[PDB]
Amino acid sequence: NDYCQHFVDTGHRPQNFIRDVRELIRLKDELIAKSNTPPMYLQADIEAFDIRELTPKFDVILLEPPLEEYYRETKCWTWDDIMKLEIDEIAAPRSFIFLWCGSGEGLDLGRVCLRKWGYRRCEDICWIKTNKNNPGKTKTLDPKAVFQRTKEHCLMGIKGTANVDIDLIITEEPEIGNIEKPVEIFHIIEHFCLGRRRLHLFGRDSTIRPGWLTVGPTLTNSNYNAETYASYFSAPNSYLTGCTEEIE
Amino acid sequence: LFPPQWICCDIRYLDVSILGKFAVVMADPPWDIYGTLTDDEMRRLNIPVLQDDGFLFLWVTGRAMELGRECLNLWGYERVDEIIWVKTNQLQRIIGHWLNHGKEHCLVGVKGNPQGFNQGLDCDVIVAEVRSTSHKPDEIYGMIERLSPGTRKIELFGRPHNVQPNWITLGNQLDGIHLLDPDVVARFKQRYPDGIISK
Ligand SMILES: CC1(C)CCN(Cc2ccc(NCC3(O)CCN(c4cc(NCc5ccccc5)ncn4)CC3)cn2)CC1
Repeated sequence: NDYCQHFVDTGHRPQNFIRDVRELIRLKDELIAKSNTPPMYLQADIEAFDIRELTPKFDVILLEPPLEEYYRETKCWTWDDIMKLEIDEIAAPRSFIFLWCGSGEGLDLGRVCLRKWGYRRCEDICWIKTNKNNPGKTKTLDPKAVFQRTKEHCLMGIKGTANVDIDLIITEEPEIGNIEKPVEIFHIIEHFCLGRRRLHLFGRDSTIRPGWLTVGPTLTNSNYNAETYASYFSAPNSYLTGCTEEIE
Repeated sequence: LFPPQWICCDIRYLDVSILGKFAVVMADPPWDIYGTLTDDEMRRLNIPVLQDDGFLFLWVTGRAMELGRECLNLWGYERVDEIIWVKTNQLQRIIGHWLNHGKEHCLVGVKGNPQGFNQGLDCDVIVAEVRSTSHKPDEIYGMIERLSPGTRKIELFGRPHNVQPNWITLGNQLDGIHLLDPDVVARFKQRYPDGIISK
């Protein structure tokens, strides 16, 4: 079966036909839940905001700038803006980054960004969108596109010195104007057990999550306090992965 | 000449100027990440003479995700798409020190201003069964044929199973030289009158 030919024939994307899309080890999810800090969040206009106000330095940064391409039929950030963020100024010397790059020029400029901030790309996580509910909805293509674009990439980067998860996320394509990314990206990130200082830049009220500091222009409320936040990670809690028992 | 054609050769040393121009180039290089090519060898490949206007398909893995983008730009292409092949077994279930890998990547570059291609007929995800080791999915040839039907194509680092109609395949494990296009045959004998490919 050639699912590419079938897509040409019917408009059903090939990913519509991936299935499941005998062991469990989710004492880790429970350990992550026990270690998680209270959710913290700050309304802040990131273009106008000195990023260095965010302390201490972060172990994980999830960066989700609102690209124009997300608003097909709908303040966007360009890769010019994104590349000028001072992300190295707030990343811990050993730390990870997860950058949603879309499906166009971001696959290149997002790599420039990672290198500019001092990361090496170590994984390429593809969000593959099915159209099971809408086989008959043609895509309005980017002028440079050769193919219909049915996925987004979230690049993972590491700086400083497998497991359970795969480098694919498969969900149905969201409704028009819905910019949200699959929450499964948080599970992948948290399953790495990378440390407990987790920052989500350009998050929203709808993405606030225990174990995370969310910073973004559209948040309606803030509870961020730098001294309070730093106190979650002061001794004896400095080095924890977020995947180990709390210390008595 | 439409039927499959191929040249057993060392792609580092063949004079590709004898092959003419192609609507599509595809390469699945043995990146230095077996009989591989160093990064400098890849950069030096004479890809620019192969096309005036058209597309290049470049398979990449690991750090070749970045090196392949470097080569693509060095040879004069802009990357305008990225196909991923989700690897399945026969029952459509999915088969790198941080995540298990469910896919392979193929960069799509453009050179010049291609005219008369059928852009947007296929989508950028392939779902297909793994065959042998390092064997790319045959679905890519059908996607390329629908994109650019009837045109001349060239594959670099192909194996015998890769030979296809409308394609000229190059690789050092191919069986001899099999050329049917009269223009290529003429230029090949002029350039290689004794049938040997050396420096
Ligand atoms: C889609 C994927 C899963 C497919 C696999 N890819 C990685 C990959 C690509 C290719 C191969 N193998 C195929 C070849 O064997 C073909 C012929 N071939 C050469 C080489 C040469 N010059 C150098 C040279 C010559 C002699 C001695 C030393 C160096 N010139 C001409 N043909 C070497 C490669 C295996 N894996 C991942 C994605």
